Amino acid sequence: AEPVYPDQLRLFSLGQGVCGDKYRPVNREEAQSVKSNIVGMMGQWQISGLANGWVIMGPGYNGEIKPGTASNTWCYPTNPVTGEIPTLSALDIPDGDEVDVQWRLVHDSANFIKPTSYLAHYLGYAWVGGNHSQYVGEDMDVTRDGDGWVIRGNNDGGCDGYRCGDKTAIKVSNFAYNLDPDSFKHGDVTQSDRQLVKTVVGWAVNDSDTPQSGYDVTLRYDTATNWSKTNTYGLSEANQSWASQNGGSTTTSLSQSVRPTVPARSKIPVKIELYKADISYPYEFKADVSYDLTLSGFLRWGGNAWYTHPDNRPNWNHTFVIGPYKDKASSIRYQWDKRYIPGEVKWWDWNWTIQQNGLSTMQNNLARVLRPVRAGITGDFSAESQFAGNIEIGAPVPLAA
Amino acid sequence: AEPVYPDQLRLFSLGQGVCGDKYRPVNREEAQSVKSNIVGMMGQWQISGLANGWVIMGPGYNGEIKPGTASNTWCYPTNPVTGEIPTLSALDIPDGDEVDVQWRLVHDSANFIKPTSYLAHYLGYAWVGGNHSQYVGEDMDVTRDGDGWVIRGNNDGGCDGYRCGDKTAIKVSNFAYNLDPDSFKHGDVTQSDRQLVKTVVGWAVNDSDTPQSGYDVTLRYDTATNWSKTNTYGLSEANQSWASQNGGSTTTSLSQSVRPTVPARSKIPVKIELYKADISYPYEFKADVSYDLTLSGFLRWGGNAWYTHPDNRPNWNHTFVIGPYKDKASSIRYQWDKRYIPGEVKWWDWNWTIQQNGLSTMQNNLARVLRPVRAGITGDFSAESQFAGNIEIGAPVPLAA
Amino acid sequence: HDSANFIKPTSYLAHYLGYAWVGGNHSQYVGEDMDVTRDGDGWVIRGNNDGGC
Amino acid sequence: SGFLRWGGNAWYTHPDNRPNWNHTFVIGPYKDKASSIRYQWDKRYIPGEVKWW
Repeated sequence: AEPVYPDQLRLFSLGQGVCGDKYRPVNREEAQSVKSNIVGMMGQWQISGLANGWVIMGPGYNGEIKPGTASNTWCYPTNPVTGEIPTLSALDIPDGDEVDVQWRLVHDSANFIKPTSYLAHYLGYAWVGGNHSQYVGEDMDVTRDGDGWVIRGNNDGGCDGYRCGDKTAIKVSNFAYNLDPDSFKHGDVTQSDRQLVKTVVGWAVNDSDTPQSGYDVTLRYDTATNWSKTNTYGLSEANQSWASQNGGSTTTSLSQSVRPTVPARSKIPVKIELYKADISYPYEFKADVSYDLTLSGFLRWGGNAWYTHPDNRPNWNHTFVIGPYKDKASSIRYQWDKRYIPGEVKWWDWNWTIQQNGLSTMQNNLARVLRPVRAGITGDFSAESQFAGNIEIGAPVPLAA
Repeated sequence: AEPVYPDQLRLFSLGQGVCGDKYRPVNREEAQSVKSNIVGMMGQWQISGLANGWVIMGPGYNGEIKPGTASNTWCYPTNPVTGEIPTLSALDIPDGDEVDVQWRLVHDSANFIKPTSYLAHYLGYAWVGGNHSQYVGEDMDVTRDGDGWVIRGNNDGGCDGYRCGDKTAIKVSNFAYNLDPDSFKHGDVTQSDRQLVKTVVGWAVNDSDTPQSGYDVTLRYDTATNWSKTNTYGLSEANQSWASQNGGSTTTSLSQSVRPTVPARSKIPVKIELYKADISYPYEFKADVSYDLTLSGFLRWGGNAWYTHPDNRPNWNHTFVIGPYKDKASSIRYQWDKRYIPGEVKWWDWNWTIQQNGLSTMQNNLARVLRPVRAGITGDFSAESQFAGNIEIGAPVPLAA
Repeated sequence: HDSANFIKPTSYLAHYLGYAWVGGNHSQYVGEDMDVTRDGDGWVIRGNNDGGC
Repeated sequence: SGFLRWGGNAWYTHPDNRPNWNHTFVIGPYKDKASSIRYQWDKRYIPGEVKWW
């Protein structure tokens, strides 16, 4: 048939048939996804009209579904629903230095840290918000590590509840750029040093009345490192012996050559040079910002969507990747595919979060979280001992044939 | 919102609202950068109107910021400011030999050593200036090391203060050239010696009535060095044994070949020669000069911008790179990005230097330091055992098909 | 866990060295306020870090 | 492990400001200067080799 979206199912006490206005009765096929999952909607001894001659039994009957009829029919509105996070409008970030850009994203209060922290609560974390008031995720404070940013409200003054302080945190990890091909300014290029590696100088002549083809000359330079690792076995601590090894190696190589075409009856001077040293460019370009999200412990007991929520009480850490990826558990949009169908979630019960916070609640907030970040990156580039060189074909000297 | 530039913040005793003419009240967002940093502008028990229902508490309250109102409102002029070092006008250096050029840069008194040494003082160094008078950085004297230049005023005659002599120094390190593509004269090329490596002589003929393609002949020469390094383990000082190795190697290679196209019905003589030995060119070209700056100890106690200025008293060495690079701490322009926003400076408190010397003071002097050096480099080039060779296609002999 | 001939000593070292420390339920410098926990490999001792202060 | 109160010094070129420290001591025969205690103790009193740690 066609998968059902759990929170659209409804139970009616209409005896048998259809319900509401468009709510068709649930079939034996759907029962596969209904199994287990739906039990949260009924009591131990609560049985219910699956339909088509079937009744769902509750926990007291070990969750079995048997033939027969009841008066509590489960029905489903037979209408398509928004099974995805709504249109990610857009985010306009002003141009600036890469880290300056990071700051503006990080500090965009209600449009950034707000809904993020709201999820933390919805998700199942405990101390979400600073020492100021009773609002979820409000008054978070921000600091920075050279390799990331940390959101964590002030830990001073007033403090109550179970465990004083021990606040949860939102950390900004790595990030990347959807370097939009429509724009990219490469700036001036230089080197910052010198070191001669090797050169070659020579020439070729055409002692004929016809133009010739290539006078190929190549200058090449290779580097390599090796990695050996051998284990051997003699007398168990003998004659028969073992030796085994894991490698291996890596190399780099740089060539460069001329393919000059001397004109009839002439001499051509040729030079190739190879150096090594530092290089630098400046950017600048516009791109969509990809954003990594890290959440720290600890969990709110009794309000966790994580499957293992039957027990324990605290430090559950996890990261997400905010962008167009399918890196399993890190993809929030991917996770919606587990709301319906499989028990193979490999993460958390999103249906639980729906019945706790409301579908539209999170539905909206998730868009606030996931929408694209459009920005212009200013700044530059530098690198250590890279390679550099040049090739030239000098002017012809009218003397040969 | 939009980062604030610390030294533009002002406190007014106007109760509540706005200040001056355009000074808007500071928001809760800005408070993140205000935190810690701003404390230097107030006393232990000094509290102040953050605004929007918030008050900043001083050191006596452990630096917390709480809800409420005061009469000391912090405001900000809501106008964009020159958050960078001003236009680097230009510097006209006359053409001369590379080292001759270095001399002119080094000895350009008021336009070079002056503002540099002024920074040394502003920066936080102690004995800045020679034994002559009471002026900062005046009467510095210059000497030279084959690999760099040293600025250091005479150490004789009059001398007082804490520690006699022990002057600070300004050293000129490496430098590089923005070889502007608009000009580059390659001069005459020669070798300074000979040594035959290997040659090959031969020929090819066309015994048909049609022109042929390539008669490829290649002469190749390779060199290589190896690097082995193995550690092994027997009886802990046994049967089971370990061996591990780090590599690796490097090679150089030089080819060269002919791709001659013999005309129908003929004979072509071919020769390829390979030699090794010294080579030389002369330049000459114009370029922008990149300049490395090294400062020696020792620090002026009580007047240091370096974060660790709460204690100790002397030898703090550090280098800068004067040019378009992002090599972290060595980039003065990059450093301005830490004046505002992060506590993650990884260097010195530039805001401290502003409140001590004046913004416009340093603002101007930094340009005097960082402006481009335009110059023409005269001189030449030499190198040891490089490779050299030649290729020739001799005149055709009318005899084949 | 004995701590009387171990921590009440050690904690004085900490304080004497000049480390920031208070005990959840005590105004004393001595490590009276604390208990023993573990990370399997070794052990950790901490003064509650509960209650207001 | 933790933060320095204000004054104090276990192995640092102090005075300092208000940061952490996080280092160890070896209570044993292992003669290793940076964590010896007894060595450190026996040395300062002789030349002032080290700072106020």
